[PDB]
Amino acid sequence: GASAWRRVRAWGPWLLGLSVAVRLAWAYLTPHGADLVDLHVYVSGPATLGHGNLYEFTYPDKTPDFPLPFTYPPFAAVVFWPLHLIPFTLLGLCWILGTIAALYAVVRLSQRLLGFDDARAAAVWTAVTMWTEPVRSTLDYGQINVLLMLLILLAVASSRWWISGTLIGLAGGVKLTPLVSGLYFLGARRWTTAIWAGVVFLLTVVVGIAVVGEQGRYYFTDLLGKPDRIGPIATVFNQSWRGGISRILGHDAGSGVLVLFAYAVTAILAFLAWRAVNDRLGQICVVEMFGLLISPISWTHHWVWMVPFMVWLLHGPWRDKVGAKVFGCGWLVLLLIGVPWLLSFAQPDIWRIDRPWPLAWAGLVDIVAAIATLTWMAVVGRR
Repeated sequence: GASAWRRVRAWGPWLLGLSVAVRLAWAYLTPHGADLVDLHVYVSGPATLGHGNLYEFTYPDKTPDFPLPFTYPPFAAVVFWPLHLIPFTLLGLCWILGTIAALYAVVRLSQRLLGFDDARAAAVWTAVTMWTEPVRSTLDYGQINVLLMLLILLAVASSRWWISGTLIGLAGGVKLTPLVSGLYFLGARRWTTAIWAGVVFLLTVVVGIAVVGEQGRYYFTDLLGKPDRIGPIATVFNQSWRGGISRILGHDAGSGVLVLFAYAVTAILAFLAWRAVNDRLGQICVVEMFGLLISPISWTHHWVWMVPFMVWLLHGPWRDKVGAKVFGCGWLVLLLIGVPWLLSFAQPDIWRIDRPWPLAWAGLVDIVAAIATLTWMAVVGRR
Protein backbone atom coordinates (compact mmCIF):
# COMPACT_ATOMS: atom_id res chain seq x y z
CA GLY A 1 0.00 0.00 0.00
CA ALA A 2 1.93 2.99 -1.30
CA SER A 3 -1.02 5.28 -0.56
CA ALA A 4 -0.72 4.55 3.16
CA TRP A 5 3.04 5.07 2.82
CA ARG A 6 2.46 8.57 1.46
CA ARG A 7 -0.14 9.25 4.16
CA VAL A 8 2.30 8.31 6.93
CA ARG A 9 5.07 10.30 5.25
CA ALA A 10 2.88 13.40 5.37
CA TRP A 11 2.42 12.62 9.08
CA GLY A 12 6.12 12.96 9.83
CA PRO A 13 6.61 16.12 11.89
CA TRP A 14 3.64 15.26 14.11
CA LEU A 15 4.97 11.73 14.61
CA LEU A 16 8.58 12.65 15.40
CA GLY A 17 7.18 15.33 17.69
CA LEU A 18 5.15 12.66 19.47
CA SER A 19 8.16 10.36 19.77
CA VAL A 20 10.35 13.13 21.20
CA ALA A 21 7.66 14.20 23.66
CA VAL A 22 7.22 10.59 24.83
CA ARG A 23 10.96 10.06 25.24
CA LEU A 24 11.46 13.33 27.12
CA ALA A 25 8.50 12.59 29.39
CA TRP A 26 9.80 9.10 30.17
CA ALA A 27 13.34 10.28 30.93
CA TYR A 28 12.31 13.10 33.29
CA LEU A 29 9.28 11.45 34.90
CA THR A 30 10.62 8.01 35.81
CA PRO A 31 13.47 7.36 38.26
CA HIS A 32 16.57 6.07 36.45
CA GLY A 33 15.07 7.24 33.15
CA ALA A 34 17.46 10.20 33.16
CA ASP A 35 20.13 8.26 35.05
CA LEU A 36 22.59 8.83 32.18
CA VAL A 37 25.36 6.64 33.65
CA ASP A 38 27.66 7.33 30.63
CA LEU A 39 26.93 11.10 30.52
CA HIS A 40 27.61 11.32 34.25
CA VAL A 41 30.86 9.45 33.59
CA TYR A 42 31.75 11.96 30.86
CA VAL A 43 30.99 14.79 33.29
CA SER A 44 32.76 13.31 36.33
CA GLY A 45 35.89 12.25 34.46
CA PRO A 46 37.12 15.70 33.47
CA ALA A 47 35.68 17.01 36.73
CA THR A 48 38.65 15.24 38.36
CA LEU A 49 41.07 16.52 35.71
CA GLY A 50 44.32 17.92 37.05
CA HIS A 51 44.32 15.63 40.10
CA GLY A 52 45.96 12.43 38.87
CA ASN A 53 42.89 10.24 39.44
CA LEU A 54 40.98 10.27 36.15
CA TYR A 55 41.44 6.68 34.91
CA GLU A 56 41.54 5.26 38.43
CA PHE A 57 38.17 7.01 38.69
CA THR A 58 35.12 4.83 39.25
CA TYR A 59 31.45 5.87 39.23
CA PRO A 60 29.41 3.41 41.31
CA ASP A 61 26.85 6.03 42.38
CA LYS A 62 24.34 5.03 39.69
CA THR A 63 25.18 1.29 39.51
CA PRO A 64 26.63 0.31 42.90
CA ASP A 65 27.01 -3.25 41.61
CA PHE A 66 29.19 -2.22 38.66
CA PRO A 67 31.33 0.91 39.18
CA LEU A 68 31.30 2.80 35.89
CA PRO A 69 34.89 3.69 34.90
CA PHE A 70 36.17 6.29 32.42
CA THR A 71 37.44 4.03 29.64
CA TYR A 72 37.31 6.71 26.95
CA PRO A 73 40.49 8.02 25.29
CA PRO A 74 42.02 11.03 27.05
CA PHE A 75 41.03 13.22 24.10
CA ALA A 76 37.44 12.51 25.12
CA ALA A 77 38.19 13.90 28.58
CA VAL A 78 39.73 16.96 26.95
CA VAL A 79 36.60 17.47 24.84
CA PHE A 80 34.32 16.89 27.84
CA TRP A 81 36.12 19.27 30.21
CA PRO A 82 33.76 22.06 29.05
CA LEU A 83 30.85 19.88 30.20
CA HIS A 84 32.29 20.34 33.70
CA LEU A 85 31.23 23.99 33.40
CA ILE A 86 27.51 23.22 32.82
CA PRO A 87 24.98 22.16 35.50
CA PHE A 88 24.04 18.49 35.29
CA THR A 89 20.40 18.94 34.25
CA LEU A 90 21.15 21.70 31.73
CA LEU A 91 23.50 19.15 30.16
CA GLY A 92 21.21 16.12 30.42
CA LEU A 93 18.30 17.76 28.62
CA CYS A 94 20.75 19.26 26.13
CA TRP A 95 22.28 15.84 25.49
CA ILE A 96 18.93 14.12 24.98
CA LEU A 97 17.86 16.83 22.54
CA GLY A 98 21.25 16.59 20.83
CA THR A 99 20.99 12.84 20.39
CA ILE A 100 17.47 13.22 18.98
CA ALA A 101 18.55 15.95 16.57
CA ALA A 102 21.58 13.88 15.59
CA LEU A 103 19.29 10.96 14.77
CA TYR A 104 17.14 13.22 12.60
CA ALA A 105 20.19 14.76 10.93
CA VAL A 106 21.78 11.36 10.26
CA VAL A 107 18.52 10.12 8.72
CA ARG A 108 18.48 13.25 6.55
CA LEU A 109 22.11 12.65 5.54
CA SER A 110 21.26 9.05 4.66
CA GLN A 111 18.39 10.29 2.50
CA ARG A 112 20.71 12.79 0.80
CA LEU A 113 23.26 10.03 0.22
CA LEU A 114 20.58 7.88 -1.42
CA GLY A 115 19.89 10.81 -3.75
CA PHE A 116 16.62 12.21 -2.41
CA ASP A 117 15.77 14.84 0.20
CA ASP A 118 12.61 14.31 2.24
CA ALA A 119 12.15 16.11 5.56
CA ARG A 120 8.80 14.43 6.26
CA ALA A 121 10.09 10.93 5.56
CA ALA A 122 13.18 11.76 7.62
CA ALA A 123 10.96 12.68 10.57
CA VAL A 124 8.95 9.47 10.16
CA TRP A 125 12.14 7.40 10.04
CA THR A 126 13.52 9.14 13.11
CA ALA A 127 10.31 8.49 15.04
CA VAL A 128 10.13 4.82 14.03
CA THR A 129 13.83 4.08 14.60
CA MET A 130 13.93 6.21 17.76
CA TRP A 131 12.75 3.11 19.64
CA THR A 132 15.08 0.59 18.02
CA GLU A 133 17.05 -1.17 20.73
CA PRO A 134 20.39 0.52 19.87
CA VAL A 135 18.85 4.01 19.79
CA ARG A 136 16.87 3.60 23.01
CA SER A 137 19.95 2.10 24.66
CA THR A 138 22.05 5.11 23.63
CA LEU A 139 19.38 7.53 24.87
CA ASP A 140 18.98 5.67 28.18
CA TYR A 141 22.69 5.51 28.99
CA GLY A 142 23.57 8.86 27.40
CA GLN A 143 26.33 7.18 25.40
CA ILE A 144 27.53 9.21 22.40
CA ASN A 145 26.84 6.88 19.49
CA VAL A 146 24.30 8.85 17.46
CA LEU A 147 26.59 11.89 17.53
CA LEU A 148 29.57 9.95 16.18
CA MET A 149 27.33 8.32 13.57
CA LEU A 150 26.28 11.82 12.51
CA LEU A 151 29.92 12.91 12.33
CA ILE A 152 30.90 9.88 10.25
CA LEU A 153 28.05 10.30 7.77
CA LEU A 154 28.82 14.02 7.59
CA ALA A 155 32.36 13.05 6.63
CA VAL A 156 31.05 10.61 4.03
CA ALA A 157 28.63 13.15 2.54
CA SER A 158 31.28 15.86 2.21
CA SER A 159 33.52 15.18 -0.78
CA ARG A 160 36.02 17.74 0.53
CA TRP A 161 39.07 15.84 1.73
CA TRP A 162 39.92 18.03 4.72
CA ILE A 163 36.36 18.15 6.08
CA SER A 164 35.83 14.39 5.92
CA GLY A 165 39.29 13.59 7.24
CA THR A 166 38.97 15.95 10.20
CA LEU A 167 35.48 14.70 11.08
CA ILE A 168 36.56 11.06 11.00
CA GLY A 169 39.73 11.75 12.97
CA LEU A 170 38.02 13.73 15.72
CA ALA A 171 35.14 11.25 16.01
CA GLY A 172 37.59 8.36 16.27
CA GLY A 173 39.62 10.27 18.83
CA VAL A 174 36.54 10.57 21.03
CA LYS A 175 35.95 6.81 20.70
CA LEU A 176 38.18 4.24 19.04
CA THR A 177 35.30 2.05 17.81
CA PRO A 178 34.18 4.35 14.93
CA LEU A 179 37.73 4.22 13.54
CA VAL A 180 36.61 1.19 11.50
CA SER A 181 34.62 3.66 9.40
CA GLY A 182 37.96 4.82 8.03
CA LEU A 183 38.20 1.46 6.28
CA TYR A 184 35.34 2.54 4.03
CA PHE A 185 37.47 5.45 2.86
CA LEU A 186 40.19 2.92 2.09
CA GLY A 187 37.61 1.03 0.04
CA ALA A 188 36.49 4.28 -1.60
CA ARG A 189 40.11 4.85 -2.73
CA ARG A 190 40.09 8.14 -0.77
CA TRP A 191 43.69 7.69 0.31
CA THR A 192 44.29 11.38 1.09
CA THR A 193 41.16 11.67 3.24
CA ALA A 194 42.08 8.49 5.13
CA ILE A 195 45.61 9.80 5.70
CA TRP A 196 44.30 13.10 7.03
CA ALA A 197 41.80 11.32 9.29
CA GLY A 198 44.61 9.19 10.71
CA VAL A 199 46.74 12.30 11.22
CA VAL A 200 43.89 13.98 13.08
CA PHE A 201 43.44 10.89 15.24
CA LEU A 202 47.15 11.01 16.11
CA LEU A 203 46.90 14.74 16.89
CA THR A 204 43.94 13.96 19.17
CA VAL A 205 46.09 11.35 20.90
CA VAL A 206 48.76 14.03 21.30
CA VAL A 207 46.21 16.48 22.73
CA GLY A 208 45.05 13.83 25.19
CA ILE A 209 48.63 13.17 26.25
CA ALA A 210 49.18 16.91 26.69
CA VAL A 211 46.08 17.69 28.74
CA VAL A 212 45.18 14.42 30.47
CA GLY A 213 48.84 13.44 30.60
CA GLU A 214 50.68 12.14 33.65
CA GLN A 215 47.41 10.44 34.70
CA GLY A 216 46.24 8.62 31.57
CA ARG A 217 49.11 7.06 29.64
CA TYR A 218 50.22 3.77 28.08
CA TYR A 219 46.71 3.63 26.65
CA PHE A 220 47.86 1.12 23.99
CA THR A 221 50.67 -0.73 25.83
CA ASP A 222 49.96 -2.65 29.07
CA LEU A 223 46.24 -1.91 28.50
CA LEU A 224 45.49 -2.94 24.88
CA GLY A 225 41.96 -1.59 25.33
CA LYS A 226 41.25 -4.69 27.35
CA PRO A 227 37.56 -5.65 26.93
CA ASP A 228 37.23 -6.85 30.54
CA ARG A 229 37.88 -3.42 32.06
CA ILE A 230 35.26 -1.77 29.85
CA GLY A 231 32.63 -4.29 30.93
CA PRO A 232 31.49 -7.91 30.94
CA ILE A 233 32.27 -9.72 27.71
CA ALA A 234 29.72 -12.55 27.87
CA THR A 235 26.64 -10.45 28.70
CA VAL A 236 24.07 -10.85 25.94
CA PHE A 237 24.19 -7.10 25.27
CA ASN A 238 27.73 -7.60 23.95
CA GLN A 239 26.54 -8.64 20.50
CA SER A 240 29.99 -8.85 18.91
CA TRP A 241 31.38 -12.25 17.98
CA ARG A 242 33.20 -12.35 21.31
CA GLY A 243 30.03 -11.97 23.35
CA GLY A 244 28.00 -14.65 21.58
CA ILE A 245 30.91 -17.08 21.40
CA SER A 246 31.46 -16.62 25.14
CA ARG A 247 27.76 -17.26 25.75
CA ILE A 248 27.79 -20.51 23.74
CA LEU A 249 31.09 -21.40 25.41
CA GLY A 250 30.76 -20.51 29.09
CA HIS A 251 34.29 -19.05 29.06
CA ASP A 252 35.70 -16.05 27.20
CA ALA A 253 37.71 -17.55 24.36
CA GLY A 254 38.95 -14.11 23.34
CA SER A 255 41.79 -14.69 20.88
CA GLY A 256 41.05 -18.42 20.75
CA VAL A 257 41.24 -20.41 17.52
CA LEU A 258 37.47 -20.77 17.27
CA VAL A 259 36.93 -17.01 17.65
CA LEU A 260 39.66 -16.36 15.07
CA PHE A 261 37.92 -18.61 12.53
CA ALA A 262 34.69 -16.68 13.07
CA TYR A 263 36.55 -13.40 12.67
CA ALA A 264 38.01 -14.60 9.37
CA VAL A 265 34.69 -15.88 8.03
CA THR A 266 32.91 -12.64 8.90
CA ALA A 267 35.82 -10.77 7.29
CA ILE A 268 35.31 -12.62 4.01
CA LEU A 269 31.53 -12.24 4.23
CA ALA A 270 31.74 -8.49 4.84
CA PHE A 271 34.28 -8.02 2.05
CA LEU A 272 31.98 -9.84 -0.37
CA ALA A 273 29.02 -7.78 0.85
CA TRP A 274 30.93 -4.55 0.24
CA ARG A 275 31.98 -5.84 -3.18
CA ALA A 276 28.24 -6.37 -3.79
CA VAL A 277 27.44 -2.68 -3.16
CA ASN A 278 28.12 0.44 -5.21
CA ASP A 279 26.57 3.43 -3.38
CA ARG A 280 28.22 5.39 -0.58
CA LEU A 281 25.54 4.71 2.03
CA GLY A 282 25.54 0.97 1.41
CA GLN A 283 29.34 0.77 1.52
CA ILE A 284 29.57 2.64 4.82
CA CYS A 285 26.70 0.62 6.28
CA VAL A 286 28.42 -2.67 5.41
CA VAL A 287 31.73 -1.40 6.79
CA GLU A 288 30.07 -0.44 10.08
CA MET A 289 28.10 -3.70 10.21
CA PHE A 290 31.45 -5.48 10.07
CA GLY A 291 32.96 -3.12 12.63
CA LEU A 292 30.15 -3.86 15.07
CA LEU A 293 30.93 -7.57 14.67
CA ILE A 294 34.74 -7.47 14.97
CA SER A 295 35.15 -4.99 17.83
CA PRO A 296 35.86 -6.87 21.08
CA ILE A 297 33.06 -4.96 22.84
CA SER A 298 29.99 -3.98 20.79
CA TRP A 299 27.04 -3.42 23.10
CA THR A 300 23.54 -3.01 21.73
CA HIS A 301 23.81 0.78 21.93
CA HIS A 302 26.77 0.54 19.55
CA TRP A 303 24.52 -0.93 16.84
CA VAL A 304 23.03 2.42 15.85
CA TRP A 305 24.69 2.04 12.45
CA MET A 306 21.91 -0.41 11.58
CA VAL A 307 19.48 2.51 11.23
CA PRO A 308 21.30 3.87 8.14
CA PHE A 309 21.45 0.27 6.93
CA MET A 310 17.67 -0.10 7.11
CA VAL A 311 17.31 3.28 5.41
CA TRP A 312 19.53 1.94 2.63
CA LEU A 313 17.55 -1.30 2.40
CA LEU A 314 14.15 0.40 2.21
CA HIS A 315 15.27 3.33 0.03
CA GLY A 316 18.66 2.52 -1.50
CA PRO A 317 19.24 1.08 -4.96
CA TRP A 318 18.00 -2.28 -3.65
CA ARG A 319 14.47 -1.15 -2.85
CA ASP A 320 12.99 -3.74 -5.23
CA LYS A 321 14.88 -7.00 -4.60
CA VAL A 322 12.74 -9.51 -2.72
CA GLY A 323 15.59 -10.19 -0.33
CA ALA A 324 16.12 -6.47 0.24
CA LYS A 325 12.57 -5.94 1.50
CA VAL A 326 12.67 -9.23 3.42
CA PHE A 327 15.85 -8.33 5.29
CA GLY A 328 14.79 -4.73 5.84
CA CYS A 329 11.58 -5.86 7.52
CA GLY A 330 13.56 -8.50 9.40
CA TRP A 331 15.96 -5.90 10.78
CA LEU A 332 13.05 -3.63 11.69
CA VAL A 333 11.19 -6.37 13.56
CA LEU A 334 14.36 -7.57 15.29
CA LEU A 335 15.56 -4.15 16.47
CA LEU A 336 12.16 -2.65 17.32
CA ILE A 337 11.35 -5.66 19.50
CA GLY A 338 14.90 -6.42 20.59
CA VAL A 339 15.89 -10.02 21.24
CA PRO A 340 19.06 -9.33 23.27
CA TRP A 341 17.20 -6.92 25.54
CA LEU A 342 14.54 -9.55 26.19
CA LEU A 343 17.11 -12.30 26.76
CA SER A 344 19.20 -10.25 29.18
CA PHE A 345 16.60 -11.00 31.86
CA ALA A 346 17.14 -14.76 31.78
CA GLN A 347 20.82 -14.78 32.71
CA PRO A 348 21.55 -14.70 36.47
CA ASP A 349 23.86 -11.69 36.35
CA ILE A 350 25.85 -9.71 33.80
CA TRP A 351 28.96 -11.56 35.04
CA ARG A 352 27.63 -15.07 34.35
CA ILE A 353 29.08 -16.78 31.27
CA ASP A 354 27.65 -20.31 31.66
CA ARG A 355 24.37 -20.76 29.79
CA PRO A 356 22.11 -23.62 28.67
CA TRP A 357 21.15 -24.13 25.04
CA PRO A 358 18.29 -21.57 24.99
CA LEU A 359 19.93 -18.62 26.73
CA ALA A 360 23.19 -19.18 24.83
CA TRP A 361 21.97 -19.98 21.32
CA ALA A 362 19.40 -17.18 21.45
CA GLY A 363 22.35 -14.98 22.46
CA LEU A 364 23.72 -15.36 18.93
CA VAL A 365 20.63 -13.61 17.55
CA ASP A 366 22.04 -10.32 16.27
CA ILE A 367 25.26 -12.02 15.19
CA VAL A 368 23.27 -14.51 13.12
CA ALA A 369 21.10 -11.76 11.64
CA ALA A 370 24.14 -9.72 10.62
CA ILE A 371 25.91 -12.76 9.18
CA ALA A 372 22.79 -13.75 7.24
CA THR A 373 22.51 -10.25 5.80
CA LEU A 374 26.20 -10.29 4.85
CA THR A 375 25.91 -13.71 3.19
CA TRP A 376 22.76 -12.66 1.34
CA MET A 377 24.47 -9.52 0.06
CA ALA A 378 27.53 -11.51 -1.00
CA VAL A 379 25.52 -14.14 -2.89
CA VAL A 380 23.20 -11.63 -4.56
CA GLY A 381 26.18 -9.54 -5.66
CA ARG A 382 28.09 -12.55 -6.97
CA ARG A 383 25.05 -13.80 -8.89
